[PDB]
Amino acid sequence: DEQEEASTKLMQWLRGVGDAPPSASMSDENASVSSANELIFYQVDGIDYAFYNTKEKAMLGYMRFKPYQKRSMKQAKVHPLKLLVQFGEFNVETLAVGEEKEVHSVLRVGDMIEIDRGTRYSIQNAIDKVSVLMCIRS
Amino acid sequence: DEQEEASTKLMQWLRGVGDAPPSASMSDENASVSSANELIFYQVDGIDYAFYNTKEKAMLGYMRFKPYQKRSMKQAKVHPLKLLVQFGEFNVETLAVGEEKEVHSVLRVGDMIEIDRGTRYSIQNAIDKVSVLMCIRS
Repeated sequence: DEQEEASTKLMQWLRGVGDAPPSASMSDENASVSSANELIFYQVDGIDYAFYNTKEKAMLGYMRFKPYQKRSMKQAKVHPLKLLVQFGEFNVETLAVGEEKEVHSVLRVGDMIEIDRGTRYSIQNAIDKVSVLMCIRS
Repeated sequence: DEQEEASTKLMQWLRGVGDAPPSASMSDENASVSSANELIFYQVDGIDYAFYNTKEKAMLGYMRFKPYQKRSMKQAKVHPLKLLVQFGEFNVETLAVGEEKEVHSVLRVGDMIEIDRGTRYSIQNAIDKVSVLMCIRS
C-alpha cells in the first residue's frame, strides 16, 4: 500500500490537488535520471506544463487543464508527438496534411493519439474537473 | 469520482489485478487513436509486454514485472529509449558507450531514466509486488 500511496500522491500533485512527492534516493543525481520531484509546472497562455529535464529539452512532459479549458490550435511542424491521457478526458480535433476534413476524437485515461508531422491539432478538456495529459515528442 | 474509478481500473489491469477497462467511444476506430482497450499483454522471456498500435510498431508500451523479477541485459542498439515508472519501484543498471563503470539507479513512480543509443541496461523489480514501467522508444 506504500506504493499505492506513492502513486496517489503523484497523481494528486499532477492534478494540482496535493503537495510535491517526497524524495527517496540519491539516484535523482544520476545524469540519465529525471525524477518526478524534478517536475515544476509553469503556465504558458493559460495551460500548465511540466517537462522532465531530458538531454533534448521539451521531449517528455505533462499538460494540466482547468475544467473545460481549451488549448488553441498548434501544428506538429517539426516533431510528431503522442498525447497520452493520464487523468480525466479530452476532446482532440486534428487536421492532417493533405486532408481537408477534420477528425474529432475523445480520449479517456490510458488512451493515446498520434499527431503526425504537419498535423494541426486542438485540445479541449472534456470534463468539469482538472484533466492531465502526457506529451511525448519525437 | 467517475474519472478516479476509470484511472483505478486502468492501473489494476496494468498490474494484472483487474479486468480490461470498458469501452467508451467510437474514437478508438480513428486512424491516429490507440485506446487503452487496444492493449494486450504478451509474455516474452518471462516479462509481460503490451504496446499501443502506433504507426511505427513497438514505440510505446508497458512492461509488467512479477515480484523481484529481473529483465536480462539489453542494448539500445538502434533506438534511445525512456523508461517511466507507472507503478512500484525498479533498480536499473546502465553502462554507457565509452564508459567502463556501471551506474545503478533506483526509480519510483513518475521517475524516468533515459537510455542513450549504445547503452547496455538491466532492470529488476525492486519490490515484492507487481511493478509496471512505460517504455518510450525514439
